[PDB]
Amino acid sequence: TPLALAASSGKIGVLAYILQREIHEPECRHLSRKFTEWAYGPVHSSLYDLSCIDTCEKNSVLEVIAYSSSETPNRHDMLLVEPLNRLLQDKWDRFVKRIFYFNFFVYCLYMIIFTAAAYYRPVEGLPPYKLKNTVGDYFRVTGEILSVSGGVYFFFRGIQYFLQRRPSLKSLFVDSYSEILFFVQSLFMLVSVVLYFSQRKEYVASMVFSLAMGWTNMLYYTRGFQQMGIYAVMIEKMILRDLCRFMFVYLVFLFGFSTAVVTLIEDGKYNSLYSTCLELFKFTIGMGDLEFTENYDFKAVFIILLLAYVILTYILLLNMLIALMGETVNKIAQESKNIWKLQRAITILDTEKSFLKCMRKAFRSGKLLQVGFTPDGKDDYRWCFRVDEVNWTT
Amino acid sequence: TPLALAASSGKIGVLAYILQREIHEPECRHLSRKFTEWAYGPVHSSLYDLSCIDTCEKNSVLEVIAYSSSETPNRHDMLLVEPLNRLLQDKWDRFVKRIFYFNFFVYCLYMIIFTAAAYYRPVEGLPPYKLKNTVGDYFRVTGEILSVSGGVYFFFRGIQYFLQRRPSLKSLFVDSYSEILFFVQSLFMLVSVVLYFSQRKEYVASMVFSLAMGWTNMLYYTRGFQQMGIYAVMIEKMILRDLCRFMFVYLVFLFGFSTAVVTLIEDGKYNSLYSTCLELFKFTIGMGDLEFTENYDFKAVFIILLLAYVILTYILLLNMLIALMGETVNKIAQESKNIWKLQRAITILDTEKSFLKCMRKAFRSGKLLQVGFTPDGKDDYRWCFRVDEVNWTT
Amino acid sequence: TPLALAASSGKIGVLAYILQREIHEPECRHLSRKFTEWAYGPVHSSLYDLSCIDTCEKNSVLEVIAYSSSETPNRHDMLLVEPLNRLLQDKWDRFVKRIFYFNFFVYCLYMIIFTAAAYYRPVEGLPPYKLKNTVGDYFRVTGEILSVSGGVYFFFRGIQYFLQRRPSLKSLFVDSYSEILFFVQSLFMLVSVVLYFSQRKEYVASMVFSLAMGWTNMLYYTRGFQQMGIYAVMIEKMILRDLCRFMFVYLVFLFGFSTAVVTLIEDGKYNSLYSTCLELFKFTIGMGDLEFTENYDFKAVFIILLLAYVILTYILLLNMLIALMGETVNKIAQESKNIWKLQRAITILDTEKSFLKCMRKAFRSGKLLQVGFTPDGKDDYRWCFRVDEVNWTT
Amino acid sequence: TPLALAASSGKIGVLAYILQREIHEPECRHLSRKFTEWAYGPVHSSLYDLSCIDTCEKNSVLEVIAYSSSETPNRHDMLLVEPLNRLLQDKWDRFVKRIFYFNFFVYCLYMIIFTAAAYYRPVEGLPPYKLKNTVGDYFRVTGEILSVSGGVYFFFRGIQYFLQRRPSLKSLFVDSYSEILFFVQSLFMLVSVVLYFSQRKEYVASMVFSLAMGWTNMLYYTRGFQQMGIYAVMIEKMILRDLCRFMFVYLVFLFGFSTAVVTLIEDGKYNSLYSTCLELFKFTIGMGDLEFTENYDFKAVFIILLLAYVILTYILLLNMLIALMGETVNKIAQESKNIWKLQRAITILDTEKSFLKCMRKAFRSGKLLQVGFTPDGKDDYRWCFRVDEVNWTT
Ligand SMILES: Oc1cc2c(cc1O)CN(C(=S)NCCc1ccc(Cl)cc1)CCC2
Ligand SMILES: Oc1cc2c(cc1O)CN(C(=S)NCCc1ccc(Cl)cc1)CCC2
Ligand SMILES: Oc1cc2c(cc1O)CN(C(=S)NCCc1ccc(Cl)cc1)CCC2
Ligand SMILES: Oc1cc2c(cc1O)CN(C(=S)NCCc1ccc(Cl)cc1)CCC2
Repeated sequence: TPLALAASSGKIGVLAYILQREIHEPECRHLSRKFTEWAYGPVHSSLYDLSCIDTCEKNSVLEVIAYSSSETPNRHDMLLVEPLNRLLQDKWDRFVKRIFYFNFFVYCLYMIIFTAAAYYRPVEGLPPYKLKNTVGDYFRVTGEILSVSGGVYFFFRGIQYFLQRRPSLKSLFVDSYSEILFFVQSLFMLVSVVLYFSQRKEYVASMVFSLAMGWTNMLYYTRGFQQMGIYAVMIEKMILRDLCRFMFVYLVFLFGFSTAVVTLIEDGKYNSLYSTCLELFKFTIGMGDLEFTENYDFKAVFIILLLAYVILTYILLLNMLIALMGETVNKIAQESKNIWKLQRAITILDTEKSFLKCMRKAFRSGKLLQVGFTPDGKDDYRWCFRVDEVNWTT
Repeated sequence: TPLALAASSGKIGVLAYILQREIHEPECRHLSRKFTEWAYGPVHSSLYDLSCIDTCEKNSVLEVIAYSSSETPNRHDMLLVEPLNRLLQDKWDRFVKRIFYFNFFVYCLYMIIFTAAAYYRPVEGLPPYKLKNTVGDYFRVTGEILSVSGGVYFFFRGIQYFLQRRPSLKSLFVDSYSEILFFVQSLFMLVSVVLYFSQRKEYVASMVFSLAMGWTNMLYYTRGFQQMGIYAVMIEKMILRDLCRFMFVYLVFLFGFSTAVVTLIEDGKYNSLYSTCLELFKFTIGMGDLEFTENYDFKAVFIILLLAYVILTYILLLNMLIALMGETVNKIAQESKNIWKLQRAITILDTEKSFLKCMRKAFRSGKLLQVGFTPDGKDDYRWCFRVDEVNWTT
Repeated sequence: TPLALAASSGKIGVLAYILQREIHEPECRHLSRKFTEWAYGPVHSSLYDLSCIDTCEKNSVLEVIAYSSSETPNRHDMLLVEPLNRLLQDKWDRFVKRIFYFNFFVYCLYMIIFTAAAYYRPVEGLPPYKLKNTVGDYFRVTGEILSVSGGVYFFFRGIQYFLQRRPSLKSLFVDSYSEILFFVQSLFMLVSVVLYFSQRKEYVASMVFSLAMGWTNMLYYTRGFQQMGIYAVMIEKMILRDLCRFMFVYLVFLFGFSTAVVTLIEDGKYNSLYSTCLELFKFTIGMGDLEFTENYDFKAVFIILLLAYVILTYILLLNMLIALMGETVNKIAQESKNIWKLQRAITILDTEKSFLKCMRKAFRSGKLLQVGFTPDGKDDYRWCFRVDEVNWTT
Repeated sequence: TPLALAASSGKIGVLAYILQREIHEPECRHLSRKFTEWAYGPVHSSLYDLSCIDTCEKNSVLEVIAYSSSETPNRHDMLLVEPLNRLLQDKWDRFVKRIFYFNFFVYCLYMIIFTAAAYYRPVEGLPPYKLKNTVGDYFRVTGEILSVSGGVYFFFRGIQYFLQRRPSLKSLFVDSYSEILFFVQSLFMLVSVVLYFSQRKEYVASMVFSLAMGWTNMLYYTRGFQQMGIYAVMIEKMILRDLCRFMFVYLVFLFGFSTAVVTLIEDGKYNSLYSTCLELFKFTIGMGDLEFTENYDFKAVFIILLLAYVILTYILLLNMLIALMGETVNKIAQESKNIWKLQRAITILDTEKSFLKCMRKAFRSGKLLQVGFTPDGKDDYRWCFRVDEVNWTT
C-alpha cells in the first residue's frame, strides 16, 4: 500500500497526513481517518480507523516500521506519530509490561541456576561424570540440564528469528545486535555440551564464554526501564563506534612498541612477543612497570621507548578517548532516546507473534465503530477504531 | 487560600500577580499588595502587605513552598519572586546566619569529640569497661557520654522532623535526603550503645559506621556558603542519578566475569567467588593484576576474559561515566543553583520553628502600616508591611 | 593566471565565480565555464571547461590548492567547490582507490617482514654475521635485505618529495608532517645498516627506532577511510598543540620537585637526579610510591613535597588535560574533517605524478566538447569538458 | 580626572568616547582627541593626543587600569580600546620584548645555579662548612652565594612592590598572585641562610621549599607567549577555584573514612591515624591496596568501608572533578585570554618604572604635533600624538 510504502521508505510527513486525515462531508467521512467524535470541552477525544496494527492487516504498518533495514530516513521518528505513539504506550502499560517483567524474572533465574551449576562443577578429570548418590549433586545435575535447556531455547528462538527476517549479514550486526548475543551465548552452551560428552576437558572453555556472555545479556532487559534503557543504548553505540576506531589506533602503538622492545631485549623471560605485549598493556591499566627488565644493552633506548609509549598512549590516547566520547555523547544524547523508543516497539510486536494462542487482547482500544456513514451504505459496525484523548491548547 | 493554592500547585506567574498587585483608588488601595510609598528618584522603595511569612498566618506561604512534594511545576522558582527573594536574604544576613554558624561550630566540635572517643577506645576484650582512676580516661568517658548525647539529640530531632511532615517513604529519599543521614548516623550510634552494654564486641562495627556517616554529614553545612553549597548539591544529584544507573551496569560486568573466572579456576586460593570478585575489582582502581593466578587449564581462556573485562569496564565504562557526568553537568549547572536556594530557605524556616521562645526577630522589616485607607475605615495601623528598595532602570 | 592567483591566495568566492560562470550568448558561450547542456527534468546535468586539472595546464589549479603554505585564508574550503569536489571523488572511486589499497597492502607486508627480520636477529656478538647454511636464516637474510630496500625507497622518495617543493623548514613540520616520519624511519634504517657493517652492536638502537616509527606510520593509510581518517587527524593536531604546551608545564613541575627531592635525599640509591625523576614520573602512570625511600632527614618535608606534587600534577594537571582536549575537540570537530578532505586530495595528485607512464586515465570525465560555438570559429572539439549531474531543488 | 575616574571605575564606553572624540571646527579641534590627519585611500591613519601613557601624566591612565582592585566592572576590557590596544603592542614588539626575554634568560640561569648548588651540598653534619682547597667546591661556594643574591633581590623587589601599592591582604592573593610566590621563594631562601649559620641541619628543609617554589615560578614567564600564557592563566584560575572547593570535599571523605578505619584496626602498624591516612590516600593515586591489613575483627566492616570509600571518592569525586573543570573551562575560555592581555600590560608598565634611567624610548610613537590649531593660539608643537593606522572597511 502507499501507506506502507510511505512507512517502508521513511517518508515522515506523508504518514502524518495519512493517519490523521479529516473529512466531515457526505460520501467522504468514510474516506476520513481521524474521527473527532467527542469534540467536547478542551479535551478533544478522537478515534482512529486503525488499519495500522498487525491484527488488522497482513504485512501491516508497525511490523514495517520496526523491521526496517535502518537505512531509511527516520525510522526512529515514525513511531512518534500520534496514533501509534500512544497505541504502543497503551499496549505496554496494559498488556506486555506484565509479560516482559516475567521473562526477565525467568532469565534472572536462568542465569543463577547456570551460575551455580558451573560454580560447583567437579574437579576430577575425564568428563562426563557419574552422578553420586548423595542428595547434593542431584541439584547439580538438574542445574546442568536446566541450563542446557536454555541453550536449546535460545538456539531455536535465535534461528526462528533469523529464519523469518534474514537481515543478510550487513543489517545483522547493524541493527539486530543484542539478538545475536543470545544466539552466540546459546551457541557456546551447545559446544560445551558436545565436548562434555566427547570426554575432553576443554568444554569448560565453552561453558565460561557462555556464562560471561550470559550475564552481560542481562543488559537486554534494561529496555522497559527508560532510565536504564536509554543509558544502555549509549553503551551499545559507543562500542560499535569507539572500539572499531579506537582499538585500531591503540593496537598500532601497542604492537608497534611491543615489537620494538622485544628486539631490544636480548634474552630472558620477556624475550617473547606475548610476554612483553602484556607488560606494555599493563601501562594502560595503571600497573605498568618502567624497570620491568634489565637484560638488554642500551638502557637509554629502552626507557625512551617506554616513555615514548606512555606519553603517546597513556596520557594522550586515553585522554583523547574521554574527549571524543563526550563530544559524541551530545550528538547521541537525543538520538539514543529515539533508539530506545523503537527497541521497546520491537518487543511489543514480538510478543503478539508469541502470545497469539491467547489473542483476546490482540486488538487495541476498540473494534466496534466510529463512522456510521459510507457512500456504499452503512458504516456503523466497521473501521475498528482506537479511542484516544487530547489536551487543551486553549 | 487561593494564594496558598497557587503556591502549593506551583503556578508561578499567578503568585507573581498576587504578591505585587497595585491599586491607587478609593476602596481599592486596601485591595492592593505592592505599596510604592516612596516613588522618589530612581530607587523605588516599596512596601509589601506580607501575609506570606509564617509569623503572620497559620499554614502560611513559605512553609507551603518549602515543604512541597517536589512533584510541583517549579518549586525552585517560586522563591525567586521579589518580595520573598529578599525577605529570606534579609532574614539570613540579619538573623539566622549567626545561629547557623553556631550549630556548625557545635557540630564540628561534636565530631572531634566523637572522633577522639573512638580513637582511644580500649583494646581489651569484653565490653563494657571499668573506668580507670587515672585522669586520662575520664576524658574518654566524658567523650563517650557526650557523643551518645548527640546520638540522642539527632534521634528525636530526626523523629520530630518526620512526626510533622510524614513524607510517606517516596518523597523521603527524594527531597529530604541529607536529613535521613543524620537520623541514620544517630541510629548506628544507639545500636552501638546497645551492644556496648550487652557485652558483645560487635558494637564497634556500629560505632564505625556512625562515625564515617558522621563526618560525611559535615557536608550538610556547605549550604550557607554559595560557593561550596551549589557544589555539594551536584554531589547529591550525581549519586541519586549516576549510581543507581551506573552501578547496575558495572555490577553486571563485574559479577558476570567474576563468575566466569571462578569456574575456570580449578582449585587454590582464588577458587571462591568473593576472593576473585576483589581481584577483578582491583582493575577498576588501578591495581589489577593480569597474572594473579596460575592454577587453571586454558591460559588463553583466562586472559581473554581479563582482557574482555578490562576493555569493557576499565577503558570503556569508566570513560563513559566521565562523559555522562559532563553531559549531565550542564543540565544541572543552573538547576542545582536553584536547589541550593531552596535548601537555604528550609534552614531559615526550620530555625523559627526552633527559636520561637525568643521571637522578637520573628517579624521581618516592619509591622506598623503602609495603607492608611480602607473601605471599612482606617488602615493606618495594619498590614504589617515589608520595606523594600529598588534600582534605577532609567 | 588570475584563476590560479585566486586559488594561491585563497580567495574563496572568486574561485566559485570563475569555475561556474554561465553565458548563453553569441561570441560569449566560448567565454562561459559551466555548460548546462542537459537541463532536463529535475536532474541538471552540466559540463565544465576544465583547465583546472593538472593534465590540462602546467602549474595547474589542484596542485596550487594542494601544495599551499597553509597560511592561506581557507585552503581547506577551496576543495569544496562543485567542479573539483566531485572530480576528486570521481578520480578516487574510479582510479586511485585501487592503487591506494595496493600500497597499504604492500606496506603492511613491508612491516611484517621488517618485524620478523628484527625479531629473529642473532644474539651473538660482533656484527655482521655469517649466514648459516641452514634453510632458516636464508629467510632472515632475505628479510634483512628486503627491509633495507624499503629504507632505500623511502629515502629517495622522501628526498624527491623535498627536492620538488622545498617547504623551507617552517612549513615542513607544519603541514607536511607524516611525510617527515617516513623519511625519519628510513633514516634510522640506514644508520642501522652503517653500524651493522661497521661492526658495532649499537645498530640495534637504530633498528628499533626505525621499527617503532614504522608501525606508527601505518596510521598514514587511515586516510582513505573517512571514519578512521578524520579520527587520525585529531591525533595529529592534539600532538602539535597539546604536547608543546602541556609537556612544558609538566616538565616544570616534574623537574622542579624532582630536584627538590634529590637534595633532601642524603645518600643511597635514589640520590641521583635520574633515579628519582623516574620515581616521580611513576605517579603520573599510577605506580607512584609514597614511601619509596627512607634515607633522609625531615620526613614531613619529604611527604609534603610528594603530596604537593601529586595534588598539582596528578589530580590537577592530568585532569586539566582532559578538559582542554575536550574544549579543543569541538573547535577541531569540523575543521579536522576539512583537513582530511585535503589530505586525500594530495594522495590523488601524488599518484598521477607517479603513475604517469600509464596516463590513459589521467583525463577525467570527458575530453571531446561541450561548446560548439566560438567568436573565432568552431568550438565543437575542444574545452575537454567534465560531465556532471545534479539534484532536484524543486 | 574624569578620564581617570572613568577608568578607575571601569566605565567602558565612556572611555571609548573620550579617547576617540573628533572635531573639525575652529576653537574645537583643540578639544578633539582622534586626529584623522591622513584620511587617504582605505587605510585611515590617525593620531591620538595621548595624555594616557604614564610618561605624560602623573597618576596616568594605564597605571590606573592595570593596578585596579579587580572589583571593577571590566578591567579586562578597557585595554581593548583602540589607542591603548596597539600602544602596548607597539611598546612590546619595539621595546620590552627584548628586555623581557633577558630576565627570563637570567632567571633560567638563576635556577640552574641554585639547582646545582643544592644538588652538590655536603653530606657531613654540623653546618656551616669549611670550603675545601680543591677547585671543585669553589664553584659550590660561588653557586651558594649567587643563589642567596637572588633571594636578596626578590626580597626587596617583593617589598618595594608592596611598599607601593599595598593591596591590603584581600586583593593580595586575589590579583597579585604569582608575585607573592617570588616573595615566598625568597623568604624560604633567607630562612635557609639563617639556619645555615645557626648551625642547625634543618636549613635544607627551607632550601628545598625555596627550590620547588623556584622552578614552578618559571611559569611566570609564560606570559609573553600567548600560546603558553593563556594556558598558564587557566592553571591559576583552576587552583584558586577548584582546590578550595574540591579539596574540602575530598578531605571530608578522606579524614572521615580514615578515622573510621583506625578505630576498627585493633593494633599493629596502621593503628595510627597518619599511617592509614596515607593508605587511603593511595587509592586516589592508583596504588590503593584493599587487603593492606588483617589485624582487626569484622572483615566485612573493613571492606565495606574501603568499598564505600573507593566508590565515593575514586570513581565518583575524581570523575566529578573532570566534569566540573570542563564545564568551567568554556566559561574561562574567553575570559582567561583577557586576563593574559592584562598581565602583559603590567609587565610593560613595570619595566618603565624600572628602566627609567634610560627613558629615551619612554615616549611612544610621536611627540611633535598633530593639532596646529587652538583657540588660545598656536598648537603645532604640542599634544604628543601617537601615529596609528587602519583597515579598509570599504
Ligand atoms: O542491548 C544489549 C547491550 C549489551 C549487551 C547485550 C545487549 O543485548 C551485552 N554486551 C556484551 S556481553 N559485550 C561483550 C561481548 C563479549 C562478552 C564476553 C566475551 Cl568473552 C567476549 C565478548 C555488550 C553491550 C551491553
Ligand atoms: O547534603 C548532604 C550531602 C552529603 C552528605 C550529607 C548531606 O546532608 C554525605 N553523603 C554521604 S555520607 N554519602 C555516603 C553515605 C554512606 C557513608 C558511609 C557508609 Cl559506610 C555508607 C554510606 C553523601 C553526599 C554528601
Ligand atoms: O598522519 C600520521 C599520523 C600519525 C603518525 C604518522 C602519520 O603520517 C604516527 N605518529 C607517531 S609515530 N608519533 C610518534 C613519533 C615517535 C615514535 C617513536 C619514537 Cl621512539 C619517537 C617518536 C604520530 C601521529 C600518528
Ligand atoms: O603565574 C604563575 C603561575 C604558576 C606559578 C607561579 C606563577 O607566577 C607556580 N605555581 C606553583 S609553584 N604552585 C605551587 C605552590 C607550592 C609549591 C610548592 C610547595 Cl612545597 C608548596 C606550594 C602555581 C601555578 C603556576
